[PDB]
Amino acid sequence: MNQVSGLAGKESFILTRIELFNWGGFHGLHQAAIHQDGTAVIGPTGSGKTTLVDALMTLLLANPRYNLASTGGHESDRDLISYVRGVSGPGDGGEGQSHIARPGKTVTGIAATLEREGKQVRLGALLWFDSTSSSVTDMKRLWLFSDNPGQTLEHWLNVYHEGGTRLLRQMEKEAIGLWTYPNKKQYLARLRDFFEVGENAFTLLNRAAGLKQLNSIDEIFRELVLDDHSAFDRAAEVANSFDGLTEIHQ
Amino acid sequence: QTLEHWLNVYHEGGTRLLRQMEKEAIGLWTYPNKKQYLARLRDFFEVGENAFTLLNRAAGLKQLNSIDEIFRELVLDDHSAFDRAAEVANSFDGLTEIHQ
Amino acid sequence: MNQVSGLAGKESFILTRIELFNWGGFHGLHQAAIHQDGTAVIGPTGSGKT
Amino acid sequence: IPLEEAIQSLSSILIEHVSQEQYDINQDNPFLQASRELREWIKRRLIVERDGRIFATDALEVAITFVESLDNRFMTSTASRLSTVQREIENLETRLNPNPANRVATLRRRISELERELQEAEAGHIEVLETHQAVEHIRDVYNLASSLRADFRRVEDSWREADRALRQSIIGEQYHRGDIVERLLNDQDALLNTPEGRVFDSFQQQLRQSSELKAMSERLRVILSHPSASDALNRLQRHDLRWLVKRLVDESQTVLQARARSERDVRGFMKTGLAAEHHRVGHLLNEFLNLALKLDWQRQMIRKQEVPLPAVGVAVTGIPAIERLRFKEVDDEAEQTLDLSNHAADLTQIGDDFWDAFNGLDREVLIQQTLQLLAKENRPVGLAELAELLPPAHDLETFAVWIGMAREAGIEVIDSQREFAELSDGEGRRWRFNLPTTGLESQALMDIDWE
Amino acid sequence: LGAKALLDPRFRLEFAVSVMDRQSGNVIESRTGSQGGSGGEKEIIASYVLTASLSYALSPAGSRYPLFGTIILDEAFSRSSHAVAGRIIAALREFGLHAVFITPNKEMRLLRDHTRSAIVVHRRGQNSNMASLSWEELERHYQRRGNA
Amino acid sequence: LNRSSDDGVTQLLSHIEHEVLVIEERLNELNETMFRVDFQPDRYLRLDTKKVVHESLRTLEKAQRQLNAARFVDDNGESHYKALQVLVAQLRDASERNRTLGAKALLDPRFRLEFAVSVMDRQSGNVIESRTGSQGGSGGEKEIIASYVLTASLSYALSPAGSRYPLFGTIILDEAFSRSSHAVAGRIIAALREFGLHAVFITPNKEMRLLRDHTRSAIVVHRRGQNSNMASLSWEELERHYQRRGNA
Amino acid sequence: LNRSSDDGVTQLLSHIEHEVLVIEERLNELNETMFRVDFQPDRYLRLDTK
Amino acid sequence: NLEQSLLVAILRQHFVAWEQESGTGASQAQIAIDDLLPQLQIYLGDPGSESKERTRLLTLLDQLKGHGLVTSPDAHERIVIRPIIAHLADPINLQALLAWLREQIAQQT
Amino acid sequence: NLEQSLLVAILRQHFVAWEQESGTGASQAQIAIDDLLPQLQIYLGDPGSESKERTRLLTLLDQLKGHGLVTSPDAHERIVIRPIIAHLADPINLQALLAWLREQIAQQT
Amino acid sequence: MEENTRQRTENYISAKNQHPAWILLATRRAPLVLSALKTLFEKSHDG
Ligand SMILES: Nc1ncnc2c1ncn2[C@@H]1O[C@H](COP(=O)(O)OP(=O)(O)O)[C@@H](O)[C@H]1O
Ligand SMILES: Nc1ncnc2c1ncn2[C@@H]1O[C@H](COP(=O)(O)OP(=O)(O)O)[C@@H](O)[C@H]1O
Repeated sequence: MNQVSGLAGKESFILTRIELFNWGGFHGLHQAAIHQDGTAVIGPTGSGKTTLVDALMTLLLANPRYNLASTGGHESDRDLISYVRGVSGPGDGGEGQSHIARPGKTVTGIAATLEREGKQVRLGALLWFDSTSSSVTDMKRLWLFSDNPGQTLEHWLNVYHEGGTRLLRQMEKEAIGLWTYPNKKQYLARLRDFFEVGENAFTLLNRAAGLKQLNSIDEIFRELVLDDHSAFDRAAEVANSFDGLTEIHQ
Repeated sequence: QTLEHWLNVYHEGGTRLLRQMEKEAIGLWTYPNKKQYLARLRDFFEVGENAFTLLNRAAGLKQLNSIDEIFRELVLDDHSAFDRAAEVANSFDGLTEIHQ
Repeated sequence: MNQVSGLAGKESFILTRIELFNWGGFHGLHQAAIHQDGTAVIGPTGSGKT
Repeated sequence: IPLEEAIQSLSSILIEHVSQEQYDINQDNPFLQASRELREWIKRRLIVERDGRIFATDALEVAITFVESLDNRFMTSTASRLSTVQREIENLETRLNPNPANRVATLRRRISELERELQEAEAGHIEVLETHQAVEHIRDVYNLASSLRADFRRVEDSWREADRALRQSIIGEQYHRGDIVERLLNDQDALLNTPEGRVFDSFQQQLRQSSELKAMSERLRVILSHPSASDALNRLQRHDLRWLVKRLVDESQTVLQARARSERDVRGFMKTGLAAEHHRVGHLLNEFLNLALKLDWQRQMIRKQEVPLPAVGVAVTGIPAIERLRFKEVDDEAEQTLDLSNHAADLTQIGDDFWDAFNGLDREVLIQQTLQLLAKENRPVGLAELAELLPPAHDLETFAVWIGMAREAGIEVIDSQREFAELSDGEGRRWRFNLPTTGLESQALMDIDWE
Repeated sequence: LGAKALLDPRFRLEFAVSVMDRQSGNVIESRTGSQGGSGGEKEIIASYVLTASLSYALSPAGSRYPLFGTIILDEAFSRSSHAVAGRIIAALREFGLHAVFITPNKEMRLLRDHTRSAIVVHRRGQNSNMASLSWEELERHYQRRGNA
Repeated sequence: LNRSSDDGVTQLLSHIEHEVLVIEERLNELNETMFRVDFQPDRYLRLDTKKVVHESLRTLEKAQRQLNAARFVDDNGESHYKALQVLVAQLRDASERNRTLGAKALLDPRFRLEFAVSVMDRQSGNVIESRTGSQGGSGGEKEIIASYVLTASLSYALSPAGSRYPLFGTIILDEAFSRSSHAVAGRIIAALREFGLHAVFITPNKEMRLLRDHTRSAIVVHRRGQNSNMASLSWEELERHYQRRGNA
Repeated sequence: LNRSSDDGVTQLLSHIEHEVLVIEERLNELNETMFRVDFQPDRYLRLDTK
Repeated sequence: NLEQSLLVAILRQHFVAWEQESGTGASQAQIAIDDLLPQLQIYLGDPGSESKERTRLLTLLDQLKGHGLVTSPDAHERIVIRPIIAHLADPINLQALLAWLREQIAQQT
Repeated sequence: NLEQSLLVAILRQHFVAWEQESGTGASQAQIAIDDLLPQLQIYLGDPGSESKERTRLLTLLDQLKGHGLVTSPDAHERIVIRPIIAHLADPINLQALLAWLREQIAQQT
Repeated sequence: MEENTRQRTENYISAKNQHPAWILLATRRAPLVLSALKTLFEKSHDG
């Protein structure tokens, strides 16, 4: 049933480990492993099962459809800051922030590890709030990529506790096969180059995560497979220039 | 009276036969147009049409989006006042035309 | 769990039987009772449930 | 009532009173009788139906108010009514008094009165209406305010008649544009001058300061919540008063509809800066229409008179050629008999996957059996030990259930150190499992609920 | 959005939901802004609200219990675990309804418990069939399948 | 007028047609990849597409032809400006009405062409059915086509330049089989295997029968109130034998 | 004109406001009905609007 | 018959009003049915049932379409006046009818 | 419609029979209500009463007279079959429907 | 509540057949008599 998965290992990387920390309700360290031939995930509804998937997907797209599977097609219900904050919704009208696990200055992290033919890749990311402000501009972050198993998220958290993120920047150069991008685009480009695949593939992956409602045979392609890239703004600017043209003609 | 009886009589005679047995029998009525029947349904069950309209759109609710969607779509009967705003603007335009 | 069902079937009308004929995928004649205490409907994916 | 609904509701109501045999009624189609009666009342101007709905004309409203003022009537010779009249007469006198010093003295005594009430209330000696007198005091405001609807029932009619008059007068050829604008302004102002006109105008002035109408509506909402309201008024009366403000607002819409309707035919008439021939035919048509009014339109035989207009656009058709005839086809005479046979299903087809689902692991029984077994074991127990002491027939789901109980009870789980177990499915194939180290304890586990 | 916000009444109002302790004036939970996210929580919340509204609309004025209680529910249990599916069934029963559930041959363990009958249907090419079986008459059939 | 010619409507329509041809290229290459697996025991999936026949596009082509005629007939550009004004007026009409399908036909590259799927015989290549087996989604049936096509496209897009296999095999599914029976989810996972995509499934303890077969480990997640924890569980088939000289 | 059209517009705005109040009252009515059943072992749901 | 003639008069008035806007122009002399009912209500009266008067107006319009003076209704409750009206409501015919009708009223006393 | 087709068929056969009896065009064919009603009820049955029988018979007779096939019954309830009947379009279809009718008369009894 | 609706018709029949005012309004000479009475008492202080 899954014997081909070994050949897929001979032809692809597969995620084997996920490490979290202070993510969602998963306070403190957490971990998990995935069998080579594929794995399931189980838990009573409302227990973080989609939370883990989102935690993974935050490392693969500029801004994915967080918690897509819940709605389907419609807007994402969550943002990075909420997960970094351990949010659990407005526990009361008074908004006492007790439902928020980490309203204060804290840290957060997520890590993934993949393997192809034994050789191992390792993603990563550190999110940290140095203040109680919960604006996206205050979501200081540092993505990390490495082809060496030696680097560990535990080690990254320990180094962060030892000193500022500058220590991470230094160990990036000290450590063989390691990278750190203060911005997401460099990281995403590095990933897509490593996998020789465009970003639209990862957008399609996020689609697949919460693959949901549709009406007919056309909708499959139109709303799942393709990227619309509709040129309506082109129409707007064309009309704008033609306005001046018409004024001149008048 | 059961569905079997209805089909049996329908074929045995013509459609005319149906409305004949409507008269002959007891506790049996027909409404060759749907609304005349749905009114009888709503009356017999003493519920406005909105109840059934909610029933049907509830049976398959799988979008199940934010609460606002649930209410604004399924729950509350539709009495938006767009056409009234249109009428008000049209009459105001007519009077402005008089003034012009 | 289920013991509140006593009041379920007292003061209301309940759907207890559906007779069908030449409708949809169900050819010929058909029937299906519904128990007044709660009835599920089960069939293979796309087997005439909806 | 939507008309299709009204027909059926009234047919049912008529079916009820078939037991009132002293009144002759049809006894073969209580549905047709309902529609015939509805039409009859339409004729009597008892009910006016618009947009497909039905509404009670003012005549029927008053007639209902008559019988309801028989035995089951409400009463007004009330201490509540006297209090109302006394207060409101004080108000009227004070308002009509022009001497500023007198108003100053009146306010100086009223302020002292309210200050004394404040002193009493601050002393904890607040006083409510005698809970029983509340029923009559609420019936008072209900009956008092019940007049407003009976008044708009006629404001609407007055403005409708004004609009109809403006129509039938604008036809007049003697009328020119300056006549029409003048007549519009005069008619509307004169209507506004009549008493009902001032009623409408005061209501309108209230809207400019909506705060007061909304405050009244909120207060009424509070009032009908108090228990005594249920005794004073049934659900219907409470339903009206709770939304009296809304029913007034909505009712005035018809007035504005008549006003806009008249303005429509003012606008459509002022644009008459025509060319020559159009100006000629316009005079012709206007004169003809002014003539038209004089006839008796209600008469059928007057109506079906034949005019002398010439035949233009004449068409000829239906040349009765014998060869045009064709005749019926019956050749599709084959009879398709009934498929009445019972095609009920036989379970033989049911695939084995459905049965496999049909044997879904029962979670709750597993919970109970685990609690029972760990009761007698009375010590920490790993999942492998649970499988050894309990065969997991349906396999994986059991491990999840046991670890779930562990987690729900706050039982520590060390995923980084492992145990193992061996098992076999229902068809005998062997399997092996890797599991985390953990220990179940009956006392802590049963200390919490389960589902 | 503006046109609805102006000339459509209901769009002027948010429709947040909240949880009230039976024996306390506190507000245990509210759900607005962020829509909670959980694929189950939303399912249970929407199902409960919709069922309550449906019962209220189905009841003749002044009656606690609806005159027409049969509610056809599809497999909205899709996002429902057992733990919340049970709550949905309990709630639906407490509102006086009678639910004819549909489901694609999955999650039948709790259905065996909280329902007393079922209709099995067949997919036979361009054809279908149906049969009304109680759980026990089906259990014996399963036993016979096990035997031979 | 001339400065707006290059940046005007004609260049936009050429860009849209180029996008449509890119879509056609993607569809063709995808359809090729479907020849590498089976949708049914003896069938493989094929993708088709045609140009939408909305009359709005036909009016647009008429306008573009007339603009082409007027772009090189000299009257100081009166006719050129007339045709350009007509075309830009239609374009603005579409832009304002973007939501409706008529405008989407013009401004939305996807709407420029309608799509279909064909059940193909793996052996002879003959057509057995040229569209979906359901007009609207017959419940889980629309899951079959949707998941099949999406997995296909994700595999193809995840294959490096020129590679027949995907270099990124770990698809992530959430609430995977929410509306699919066993006889459907089984084929879904089988298809995933054919395209060689390692899978991770999320579920609310549903369809455990199937996951017990078509996976080897499960990650358990549970929530103690405002907290949650996790554990990793696994299994494998022991090698000595299924059973002693018995069923396999 | 300043009278008639002003009257129409203000009336329409007030009608909208009263529709809003009706919706609010409907929410209260439903809240009452949902006091009848336990959403959770010791809790029940309630709707609030803004 | 003079009911049809009354509707003809109203239609002719609307037609000439339309012709003012763009001369003879096209044949698209459009009007909404809701505009006719207020006119007829004045002459034929008000039977107090909007639907009843709508049906009456539609019957008259059907008769006129039988005479070829009006298109059948459409989805927007609009109709377009056939140009043939200009030659049935020819000022000469209008004046002949007007004289006949004045005679009729004079006799009515 | 089938009723009219049957009636015209019976009148056509009667007319040709009469022309055999008296030659071509020698006399206009005739038939009374007395002979008519039994032959129509042979294939159509009882509509619900004798009054309805005669009502339907006269209705079809009037419609045929509108098509020019027949005259209205005289004071003695005797109609004249118009000679025009000899030039119908598709007599073969009439003969086929007559064959079907004469098969059904025996089949149903 | 609307259970009393069946009985209300009998109540109205009673009122019509017995109540004085209603019987007065149904008389062929109702307006004259009512106007006379109105005028008579229109000037009263008391009985
Ligand atoms: N970022 C968040 N925003 C809103 N609610 C959250 C968030 N994170 C957690 N929650 C709550 O904590 C739990 C997260 O579990 P989750 O996996 O998202 O639900 P599910 O099991 O249906 O996928 C849920 O009970 C959810 O209500
Ligand atoms: N217009 C239609 N669109 C889709 N399916 C249809 C249609 N008409 C009939 N069907 C037939 O009816 C069946 C509907 O499938 P059904 O079992 O009711 O959905 P579900 O998967 O939710 O159970 C299908 O098997 C199909 O054969």
